[PDB]
Amino acid sequence: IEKNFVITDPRLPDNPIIFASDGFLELTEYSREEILGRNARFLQGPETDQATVQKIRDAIRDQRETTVQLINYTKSGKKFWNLLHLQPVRDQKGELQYFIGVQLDGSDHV
Ligand SMILES: Cc1cc2nc3c(=O)[nH]c(=O)nc-3n(C[C@H](O)[C@H](O)[C@H](O)COP(=O)(O)O)c2cc1C
Repeated sequence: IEKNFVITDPRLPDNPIIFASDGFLELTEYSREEILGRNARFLQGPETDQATVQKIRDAIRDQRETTVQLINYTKSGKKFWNLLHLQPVRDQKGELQYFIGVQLDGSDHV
């Protein structure tokens, strides 16, 4: 059902994006080559609430699922409310392997 998402590898320095879906590319206006290997915080900007960023950081540290809403920015500077859902992905041994993040732009752009 989920069309905008990325997968990150927390076993690599700074938990970089290793896969971005076409929907994510379309939402954010970036090309794959522009975002593969980067941490997803490039979506954040001036009006992104630091309290919420902290909550994300905590859930990642604790390796648990969370959902937050925060201001993000497309490549051209456009703001949207991202309802962001994060899910840890463990391997067959129960060791953290990836995180999946699903982005939903809850902003009516009519
Ligand atoms: C899988 C995944 C997807 C993420 N997607 C977003 C996102 O869409 N927008 C956003 O602002 N942060 C996103 N983040 C959060 C940032 O990557 C980072 O974890 C957050 O800013 C907290 O860490 P920091 O204080 O080092 O910046 C995502 C994190 C993960 C693991």
